Amino acid sequence: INIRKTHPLMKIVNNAFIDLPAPSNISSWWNFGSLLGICLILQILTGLFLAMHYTPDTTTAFSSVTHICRDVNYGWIIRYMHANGASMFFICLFMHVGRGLYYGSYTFLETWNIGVILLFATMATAFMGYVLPWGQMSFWGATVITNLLSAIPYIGTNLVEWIWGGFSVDKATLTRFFAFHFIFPFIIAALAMVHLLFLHETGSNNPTGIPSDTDKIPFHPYYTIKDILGAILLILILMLLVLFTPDLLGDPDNYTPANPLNTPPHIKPEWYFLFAYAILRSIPNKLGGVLALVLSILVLVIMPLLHTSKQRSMMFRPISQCMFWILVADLLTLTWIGGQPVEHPYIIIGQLASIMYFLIILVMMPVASIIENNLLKW
Amino acid sequence: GRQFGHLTRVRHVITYSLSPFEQRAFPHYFSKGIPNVLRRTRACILRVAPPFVVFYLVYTWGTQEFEKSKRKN
Amino acid sequence: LTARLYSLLFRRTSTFALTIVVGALFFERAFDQGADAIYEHINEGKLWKHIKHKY
Amino acid sequence: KWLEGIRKWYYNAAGFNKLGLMRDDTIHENDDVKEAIRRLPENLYNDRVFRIKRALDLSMRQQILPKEQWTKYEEDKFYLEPYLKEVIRERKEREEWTKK
Amino acid sequence: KNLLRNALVSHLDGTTPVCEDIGRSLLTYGRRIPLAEWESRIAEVDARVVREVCSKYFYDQCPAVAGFGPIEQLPDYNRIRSGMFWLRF
Ligand code: HEM
Ligand code: HEM
Repeated sequence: INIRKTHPLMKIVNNAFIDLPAPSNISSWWNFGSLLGICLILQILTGLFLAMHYTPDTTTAFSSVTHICRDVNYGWIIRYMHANGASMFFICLFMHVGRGLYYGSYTFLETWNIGVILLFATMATAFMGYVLPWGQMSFWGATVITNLLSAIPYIGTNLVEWIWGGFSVDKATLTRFFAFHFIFPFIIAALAMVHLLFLHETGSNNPTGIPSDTDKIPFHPYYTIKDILGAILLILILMLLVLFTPDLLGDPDNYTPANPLNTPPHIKPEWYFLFAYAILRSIPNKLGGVLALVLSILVLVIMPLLHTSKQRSMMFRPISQCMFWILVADLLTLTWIGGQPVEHPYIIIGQLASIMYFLIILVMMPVASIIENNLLKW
Repeated sequence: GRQFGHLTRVRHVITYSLSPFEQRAFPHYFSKGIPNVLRRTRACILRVAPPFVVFYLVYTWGTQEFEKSKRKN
Repeated sequence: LTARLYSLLFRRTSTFALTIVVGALFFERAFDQGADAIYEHINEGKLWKHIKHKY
Repeated sequence: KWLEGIRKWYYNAAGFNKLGLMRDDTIHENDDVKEAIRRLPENLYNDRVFRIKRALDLSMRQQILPKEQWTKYEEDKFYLEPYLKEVIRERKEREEWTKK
Repeated sequence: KNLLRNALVSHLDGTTPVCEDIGRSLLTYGRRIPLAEWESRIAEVDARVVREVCSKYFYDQCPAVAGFGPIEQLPDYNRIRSGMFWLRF
């Protein structure tokens, strides 16, 4: 008959990419999955070229990055693609999660949990990458987050002595970070395949939340050409960002050699960790702060178990919709408070914003949910 | 999850569709699409604004408070 | 007039791919010269070919 | 009471009246609601799937039906409530027989 | 060509189908075609005319589809179109 239905590989490709019944409803908010996948393999490619021109010796790491950006041909476009492709990678990650929450697709248990494990892996991978250039900000942020791992009594002290390689961030810490940054995106790719497997086993979602089992359409050539359109859009965004002002996001302070004595006063990591960093310093405890960081991502774990609305979506519950956009503005509030150092107005509104983060996602979604349950004669 | 065919049981439906070549790409694009996107704008921005305008005002107010701490000293 | 071009170079997909490759190198030539003329026009003066010609 | 006005304004601005969806149309489906959808007469099932298929088309093109075809709060035809009641009462019966 | 010969001959059986063919020929064609003219136009086509006519009428056109019944597993219309022309698949 055909190769496609009798060959053991094209059975899998036919059941993943071609005869996949897609819902005929999804807007551009659903494009971020394929964009995350393409950004992932593009990060693999640019990082692999970086790996062909890199020498992880701490005395010569800074000079090695310099020689990449100067004398290796096109090493500057490869490095800038890798860094700001990581930036757009986390942008598409946040739009993917915001899609999967606001359009109510978090009724699925296991795909959501696999996504959260993916979140852990990508956050650690991006931090190891950000440590790798061995600049000032890299070195001191590495020391900060290593000490936050040391915050646990009785369980983690030898764990941090173990990941030190010695007294502090020595050269051995740098080679450990190079190896884990250099392997962990493949674990990310495998868990992304399992993410995709549970989704293609259960089925997709749609904007309304109504099960779309009456209007399935094939995946090709509708969403293939749609995601290629999304790819060209993402490529023009990333190439504008790396060909007009490539220092639009990255730190100016991270371009010095790692002076191991300074700690310049405007210390912060890159913007994507800063709201996760903002929950820390706006809570007056060491151990309470590091546990609150961990409980932030564990709140992202918990959230399917607090759904008590008898709808699937938030397209039709406008009060819960207002509360969710309040949570959006609170996220970008925490981002900007992470973007500024500790001052007294910033202390006030930082405690304000972090308490409002936890109180909205832990508590306010079931309250507005039971309001919407009662309010429609149910 | 699986392929087509074994999903639902629907009688009583007749669907009309036209070839893509016979139809134009943009039949009345700007003359309809701009009232459509203004309508989608009008149907959402009162649900969108009361987080963001409050965020911008709190941003300017905390900005003024920090600056005012750095105006006298 | 579009139908005559469809009749010529859009039917057999092998010759179709070959002629859009021919047009692709055509576009390479025209596009590099267009980019060079435009970028030199917006940077008349402060480019090394001018100063090197004066050296 | 004014709370009737609350519910009336809310149904007026709650989205699914504009697409032509009644109260029984945006239900989340655990296994109880799947039992309830199975336990239905044929023509009402057909009206439900035709409203759903039109709603999927409208939410695809992001186009909304005219004022003549919205459903008003005066005419909220709800039919899925007794079957949902019976399945919930049977699940509570099974819970009682396991915790008896 | 052989099936066309034998089927047209057995189509010209009896008197009622033949005279039906007579009436339908004298309306449209203006005439009744002799069977020798049929056989001559049969022999006046080899594989070249066949592949030219299939090039004109089948190859990369815009069909019309009528589906009736359990037709959910029918592919959508763009699958029919992107299967209508070969890039040798
Ligand atoms: C497995 C393929 C990858 C390899 C081989 C790789 C390799 C490298 C290398 C050698 C560096 C140091 C060069 C530099 O810092 O400019 C680096 C930096 C970095 N990588 Fe990767 N990387 C890979 C994938 C990723 C992925 C998937 C991400 C996450 C999106 C990522 C995020 C980063 C970040 C944030 C930096 C820091 C950029 C900087 O601070 O200069 N990398 N990577
Ligand atoms: C590691 C990065 C990730 C990648 C590469 C990824 C990839 C994908 C892909 C390819 C899809 C299928 C296409 C689509 O979006 O419909 C998908 C769907 C989905 N992902 Fe992810 N994902 C990632 C992270 C996450 C995270 C962190 C979550 C949240 C826990 C998540 C939750 C979902 C959900 C709920 C869907 C289904 C949504 C629907 O039915 O429309 N993903 N993902």
